[PDB]
Amino acid sequence: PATAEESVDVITDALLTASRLLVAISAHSIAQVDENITIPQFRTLVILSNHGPINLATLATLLGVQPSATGRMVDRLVGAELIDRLPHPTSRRELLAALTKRGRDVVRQVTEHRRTEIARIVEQMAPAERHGLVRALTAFTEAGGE
Amino acid sequence: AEESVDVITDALLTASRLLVAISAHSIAQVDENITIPQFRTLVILSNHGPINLATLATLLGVQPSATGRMVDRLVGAELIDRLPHPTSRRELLAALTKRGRDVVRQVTEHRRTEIARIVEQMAPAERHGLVRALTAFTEAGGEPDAR
Repeated sequence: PATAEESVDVITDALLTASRLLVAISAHSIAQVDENITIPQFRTLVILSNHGPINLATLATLLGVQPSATGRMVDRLVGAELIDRLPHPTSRRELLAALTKRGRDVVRQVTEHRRTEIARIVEQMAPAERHGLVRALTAFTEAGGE
Repeated sequence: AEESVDVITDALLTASRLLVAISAHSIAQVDENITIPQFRTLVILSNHGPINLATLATLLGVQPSATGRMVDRLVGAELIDRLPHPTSRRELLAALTKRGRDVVRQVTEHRRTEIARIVEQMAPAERHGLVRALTAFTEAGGEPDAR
């Protein structure tokens, strides 16, 4: 019970602090695996894990980046041996990007750190709060973007 | 069986995707070059004041060698000053620079603007029981209020 109602402002403030705790969790996870990797780099890695081999055009669209800056960065990650480039089945031109075994290990290690840290925090919460938290973040995800 | 945990944790990896992307975007929009661990370092510094490397690394949950390296970088980028230890020591303290504080403030204000825009879109009917749950999350996680 009950609450309520809750104003935008108090909901936003609570979500803001929650967002800092999730960044803390991510920072811990990313740094443990790769202390140098950037935001757009890791996002690229996750995209490829989630969608599998895709052309640079498609990658760029999902990244929200210009195709030109995507090529440069893909190349860096190729040099870090996290991404391979593959011929299309079969276009000219393109050209598809996919994770190396290494790229895959990066994404899965970061996830495993995140879930261990989350689990640790969740153990400290009452079962009813845990459930309420899933509800709260799901509702937020539903509302926008959406 | 139980427990699981765990099932909740999994539901949470999925449920938190958006907030995380919004957070990551907000950092990236102020400085293109700052990593997420780097940004967390700055937030810890605004919350904890000047602290030494051992304390920073522990609060970050990152290995000290790597922590030391990312403080060096942030020093190079004028976001962090190294200060003398108040008592004895030997070890130098790390603290925010004015520009450092602006970065933290800017990223925070921009993320808040995106969050509230999305909160305006939740039906008034469903605006119940949200704060309680979120607050329990941050208390359990030890995260200070944003504010």
